[PDB]
Amino acid sequence: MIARGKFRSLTLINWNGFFARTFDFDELVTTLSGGNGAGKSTTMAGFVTALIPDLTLLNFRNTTEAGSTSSSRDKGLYGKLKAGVCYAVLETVNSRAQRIITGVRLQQIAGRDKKVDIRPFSLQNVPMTDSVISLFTEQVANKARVLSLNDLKEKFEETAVTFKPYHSITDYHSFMFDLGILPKRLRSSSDRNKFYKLIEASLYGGISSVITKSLRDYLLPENSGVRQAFQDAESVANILRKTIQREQNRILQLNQGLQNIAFGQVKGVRLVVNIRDTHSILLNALSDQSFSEALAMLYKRIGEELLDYRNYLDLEVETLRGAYGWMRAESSALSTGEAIGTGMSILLMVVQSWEEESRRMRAKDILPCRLLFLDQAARLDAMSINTLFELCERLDMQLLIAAPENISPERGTTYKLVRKILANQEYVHVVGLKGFG
Amino acid sequence: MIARGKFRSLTLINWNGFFARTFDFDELVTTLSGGNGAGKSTTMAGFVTALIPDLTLLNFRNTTEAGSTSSSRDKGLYGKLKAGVCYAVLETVNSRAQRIITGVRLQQIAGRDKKVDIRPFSLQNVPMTDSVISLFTEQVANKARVLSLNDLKEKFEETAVTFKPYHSITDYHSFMFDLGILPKRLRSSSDRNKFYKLIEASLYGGISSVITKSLRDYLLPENSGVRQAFQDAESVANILRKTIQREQNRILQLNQGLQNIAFGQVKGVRLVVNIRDTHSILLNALSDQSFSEALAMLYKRIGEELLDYRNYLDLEVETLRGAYGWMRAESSALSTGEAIGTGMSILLMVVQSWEEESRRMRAKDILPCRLLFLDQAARLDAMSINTLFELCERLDMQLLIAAPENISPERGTTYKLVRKILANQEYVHVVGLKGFG
Amino acid sequence: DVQTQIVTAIQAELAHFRNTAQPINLGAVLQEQLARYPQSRHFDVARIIVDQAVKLGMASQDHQAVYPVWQPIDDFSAAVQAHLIDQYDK
Amino acid sequence: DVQTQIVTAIQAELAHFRNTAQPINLGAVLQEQLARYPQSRHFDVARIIVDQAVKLGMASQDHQAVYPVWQPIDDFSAAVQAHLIDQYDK
Ligand SMILES: Nc1ncnc2c1ncn2[C@@H]1O[C@H](COP(=O)(O)OP(=O)(O)OP(O)(O)=S)[C@@H](O)[C@H]1O
Ligand SMILES: Nc1ncnc2c1ncn2[C@@H]1O[C@H](COP(=O)(O)OP(=O)(O)OP(O)(O)=S)[C@@H](O)[C@H]1O
Ligand SMILES: [Mg+2]
Ligand SMILES: [Mg+2]
Repeated sequence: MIARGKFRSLTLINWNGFFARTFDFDELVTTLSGGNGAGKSTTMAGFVTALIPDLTLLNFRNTTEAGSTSSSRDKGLYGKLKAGVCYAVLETVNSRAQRIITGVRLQQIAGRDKKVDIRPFSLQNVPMTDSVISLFTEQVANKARVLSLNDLKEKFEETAVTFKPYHSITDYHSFMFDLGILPKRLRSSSDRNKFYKLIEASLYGGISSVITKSLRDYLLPENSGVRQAFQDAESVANILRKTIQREQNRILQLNQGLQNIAFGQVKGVRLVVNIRDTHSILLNALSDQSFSEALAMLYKRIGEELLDYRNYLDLEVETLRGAYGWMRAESSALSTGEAIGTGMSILLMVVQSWEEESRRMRAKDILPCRLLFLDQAARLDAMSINTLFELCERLDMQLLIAAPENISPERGTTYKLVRKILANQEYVHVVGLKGFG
Repeated sequence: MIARGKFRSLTLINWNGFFARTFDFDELVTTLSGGNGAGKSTTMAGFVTALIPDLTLLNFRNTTEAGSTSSSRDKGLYGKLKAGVCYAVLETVNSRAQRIITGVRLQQIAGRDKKVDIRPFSLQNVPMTDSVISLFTEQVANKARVLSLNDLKEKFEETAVTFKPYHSITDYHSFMFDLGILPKRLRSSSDRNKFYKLIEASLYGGISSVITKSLRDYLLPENSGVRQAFQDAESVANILRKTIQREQNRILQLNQGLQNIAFGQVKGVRLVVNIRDTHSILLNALSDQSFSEALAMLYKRIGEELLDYRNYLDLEVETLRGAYGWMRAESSALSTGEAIGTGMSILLMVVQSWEEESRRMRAKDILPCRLLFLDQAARLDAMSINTLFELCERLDMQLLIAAPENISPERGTTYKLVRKILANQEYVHVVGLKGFG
Repeated sequence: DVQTQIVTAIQAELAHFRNTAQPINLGAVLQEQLARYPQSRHFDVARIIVDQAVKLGMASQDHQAVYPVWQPIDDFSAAVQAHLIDQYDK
Repeated sequence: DVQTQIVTAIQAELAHFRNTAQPINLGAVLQEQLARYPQSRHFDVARIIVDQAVKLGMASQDHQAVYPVWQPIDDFSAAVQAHLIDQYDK
């Protein structure tokens, strides 16, 4: 019984209203309570930021503005930071009980504009006792000091600890992928786009349109062999099908862990596998009727893109209301609660899908971490909130939910934020609780 | 002490999951409780629908998708309706205690597509005793029946009651404007756009970008005389200023009822009146240095659009955080709670602004109704929710808030919705409460 | 207050009507109930009796296009706009 | 349960420390408090004592870049990760 990787803590350093702060994530559900403006989102913010230090994607619109295509407006992180050196560190414990530490050094550039400077890094082999805060801060003249990257280097040069500041984000992820934290391999900005896009869709909650539009990009895996075992008549048509079915069978399983759902009037969510009517005929020709060039003609009659099976399929999400049975998931026709509980579900399939698609390129004693968000949870009714919890328990997943409310769940850890004022500065007073239940 | 006009009830007939239903609005705050998918929004939906039966604007995106520019996707009302004849009726009691009734007859067109048919109408002089439901429904063979418009006509032909089915929406509003319900005169689709746009911005909550962008369209009144008393040297420049100031003074007052605010870390919201730097010089020329043609040159040196003072001003909203004092309102930099509590505030100014700009074209014993929404109220913390309530009490305003929560306020009327299933159809079981406190 | 004790205690009083044939007249029921507790938690108690009553079935004449009338209680301003819970559902 | 009685009763016990110079050690305080009530509403009670304690001031060493350690209570799994509430604010 392999132990799965979990996220253990989030520490923001010098973050606005948070000088040095650690948030211990529960083994299952962690809730941030507090009032409007408390700082619960800038927490979930920093988290993301470290998880994906890409200033090209990182964009925190206000929730009141979700489906916004706005690409000009302010990205919104610069302001959650304080002047000077700032940190965002994540602490993960491997399937091999390996305490790994991956963060970013956030620094607002020379107070001219509102642009931020980021630099990914990693710490390795830190003792399970030493606090994550202690690593990034000193004590100079009885005053606390945030040391910089070059100062960390020194500090850990003649040590077992291994500080590796990455030059390319590409390597930062390539790292988290090996020590088994990420479920996927973010080899490119095309791969990053999707990763973030998904995260974005769980923070804000609901049915992602970008994901729906191109569902067979977040689901259908690229079988590294249908091309290889090819380049090296109907044989193709058969293998294409003996592949489409194999996948269908695969999805057909995910679809099972979402039949007894409960969000609003939605009692279930499927992934319907439809075959494009066009390629539907092509597959008929190669059966009952230079090669890439061949298909090229057949397609026309009625290139290597017809060798990629995912280009034949056509996914489509569906919801189960006690009325018209299985209808295609549609925002316009769903309440906010079901809207959230539907997308959150799609999301689960994408994660399960990615993670399994990676068992190859990964060790065999490593199962990535899995954590999803839920900002403005009050939107869900207790009945719906239970379906999320029980679903996450089953898929063995970590949750971090923001309750604009001051009544959290009793399952898991609860952090209470209260933004106060001292020395005329923003100072968030945090207090966690856990164990009750 | 003039009594102000209030909305007394909303009745949906044949609406999905609501065959015949009346919602009594409180004199101040009315809360719809229920779980995800309960039907609280389709209620607020129908309301809007009747308030503005324009299928060109009416568009109910899911809240999870707010800042969406999507103009193609499904408008979302068709599905809240049932087959056949449907109604949406509003009951208002005048400043002259006149019970007026304005609604719309919603009817999904010949089940081919997803298009809806609407027809505005009004009933007048109905006795304060007769139920609003009874007017639109019969009893045929011990079975209830929804009569149609032509059937209502008959029914009220040889009666004092006055049923007037409007052909042009333009007249429908022209009516509500006279009997004093609307705060403005919706003479054109340009006027409608804005009205709806505002309503849209309170249902979804937060800072409207469309409104902000062109704030001096929802605030600066068109003084019907600066042109008239003109067409009939520095005299202009003086009157322009003796007008800009007059308005500034006007706004300067609204700005006062929002200094002791409390939304998140926002303690106040102003309307800052800035003068465009360009026209700023032009006003200097006409002072210390065929007519429309004249200014035309002056502008160039450094048409009748320079006679409209609102074209000189340049509004800009500001929020007061205990940190940088007065900063320009910006989503990116505000939490969701303050985001909502800020826009809601701007909104109040627009309403006050419109209503007063209409005292002329209106009687002198008529003060329009004033009601604002708040969907997904749980977003606000109790502290913030109090600032809304106390603000509305002061401006003497009606509120209708949707609580995805099952804990409403104790101030006002509370309607509890519970969507059940009978004869395999959607049936919402409503139960109101009030008086406790 | 929202004690699980009371809630169960309440389902007992309400389920009573479920037993017989006596539908639920939240107006009469609330009127009697709230008289047992001080205005301390009238709103809270009322709310419970309203959600509980709603579980044990629905109202017939609700689907008759017949408007329900606000039935006051107390020697004050309390009202309940609800039909009679006819048809119970097991 | 969330009785206004208790809450006031609580502010009394906590305000006690506000009086003297004795900062608030939510761990010690919770440990003693929760022992008075049955696990009936430990979570509810705890929460109150946490929000109340937070009103009466803040923690000094909180701004020292010193990580707070989860201090368990009960002969079970209860923990409180909070510093000592040093500096009170009138
Ligand atoms: N880019 C920014 N620049 C300056 N201040 C910011 C910025 N982003 C957020 N804030 C401030 O931080 C506070 C909001 O913190 P958040 O973490 O969004 O709070 P919140 O607790 O999530 O509040 P909700 O969502 O309204 S319940 C506000 O009071 C803002 O003044
Ligand atoms: N255009 C539509 N077509 C079909 N069903 C719809 C449509 N719009 C809404 N619904 C249904 O009505 C229910 C939602 O009703 P709403 O009035 O949005 O509920 P709600 O109580 O506001 O729920 P929240 O916002 O999630 S708390 C859902 O369960 C949908 O199945
Ligand atoms: Mg809704
Ligand atoms: Mg926020």
